[PDB]
Amino acid sequence: QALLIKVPTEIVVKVVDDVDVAAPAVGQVGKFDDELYDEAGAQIGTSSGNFRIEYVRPTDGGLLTYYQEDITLSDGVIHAEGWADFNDVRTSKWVFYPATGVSGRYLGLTGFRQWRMTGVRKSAEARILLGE
Amino acid sequence: ETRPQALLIKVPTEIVVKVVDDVDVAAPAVGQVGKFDDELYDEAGAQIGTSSGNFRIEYVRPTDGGLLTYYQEDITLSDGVIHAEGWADFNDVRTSKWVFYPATGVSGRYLGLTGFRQWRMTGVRKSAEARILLGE
Ligand SMILES: C=C1OC(=O)C(C(=O)[C@H](C)C[C@H](C)C(=O)/C=C\CCCCC)=C1OC
Ligand SMILES: C=C1OC(=O)C(C(=O)[C@H](C)C[C@H](C)C(=O)/C=C\CCCCC)=C1OC
Repeated sequence: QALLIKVPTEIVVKVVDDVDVAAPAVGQVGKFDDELYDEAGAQIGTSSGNFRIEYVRPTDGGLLTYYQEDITLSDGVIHAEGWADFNDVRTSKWVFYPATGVSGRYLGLTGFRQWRMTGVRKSAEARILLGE
Repeated sequence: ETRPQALLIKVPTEIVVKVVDDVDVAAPAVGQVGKFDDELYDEAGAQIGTSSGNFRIEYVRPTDGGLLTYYQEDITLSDGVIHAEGWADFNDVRTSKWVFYPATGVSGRYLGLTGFRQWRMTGVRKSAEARILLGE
């Protein structure tokens, strides 16, 4: 009924970007490819995605970025896309956005992709929380 | 099950029992607000809780003209309280699409759980469908 996939290690195996991490700006973009590891560190899949910093939120100066990604797990695909504050990304805080099970065991399931950067341009901790 | 890792609460009928608002649903604008009181029902038509909440339309997103709206509510289920708050696009609210924002268990069964509150309007100023999805 409800499923939690905890991913303590997510590795960024390639990223192409013109993001200035110390000073991000609207218009900056990234395309990335990740590998995902379970709680005892075997491979559970890959993600491929991109993002774009889109606007400055006037309430807090947030640098609102749109992410879109396909997470190919070993027992089904999951699509995730939505908004994140890049000021949270770069200060190692958690972000999240909707995820939709696209096939396999994940057919029918919807919920949320969560992650926090543990290593600039290199690693993240992630969760995938799903229900039916 | 003891100490589930993940937990889904399905709310197929959420009735808005009381709403006070100055929102023009046909042409919404920044500064408009509502306060709402809801009753939550399971698949069997039993009442599982209530919600007390408010919202404010805060800003216009330059991307798409989205009307970004900040929600906040206290959801009292019969077995504990969940707080939830965050951003939703009022264009989605009014065209009956799903919206969501973070949720945090505050007491009872939900203490120490976090996840998301999600809902879709099924009738403006009348009713919605909803899900609370939590993890530990
Ligand atoms: C899922 C990721 O969301 C990210 O933002 C990110 C990145 O690494 C960017 C592609 C590079 C950019 C310069 C950056 O933000 C760097 C640090 C974040 C590290 C990982 C965060 C998940 C992602 O993975 C590639
Ligand atoms: C879960 C709800 O979150 C809402 O925003 C809402 C409402 O009904 C508003 C309080 C009134 C506003 C004028 C409106 O848009 C009315 C309907 C929205 C969708 C229908 C119910 C979700 C909620 O329930 C009270």
